[PDB]
Amino acid sequence: RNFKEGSDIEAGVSLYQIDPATYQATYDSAKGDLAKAQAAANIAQLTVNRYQK
Amino acid sequence: QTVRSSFNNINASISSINAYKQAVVSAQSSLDAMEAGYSVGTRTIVDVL
Repeated sequence: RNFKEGSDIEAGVSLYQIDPATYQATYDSAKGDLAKAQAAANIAQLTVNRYQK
Repeated sequence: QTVRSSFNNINASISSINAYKQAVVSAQSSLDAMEAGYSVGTRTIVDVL
């Protein structure tokens, strides 16, 4: 729990931090793919730039 | 014969240059094709060589 029970809480405020294991892990998932996704476009743009010249 | 011998030669000779002269042009950009492709490094330098 992030809070003192009965207390006054702001909106969008973290209250209970829940195990983000499968999640932080999961978050890693798209991360590499993002890392890998961008990787492809990297070359592609790397190519396009060349072809441009 | 000799009259017709070389008179052909020169003309065919003419055709020669026109081919290679183009052909030079062929290699010419061909070189250029390389350098840019190497300049951008899309390709090796060896090719340019």
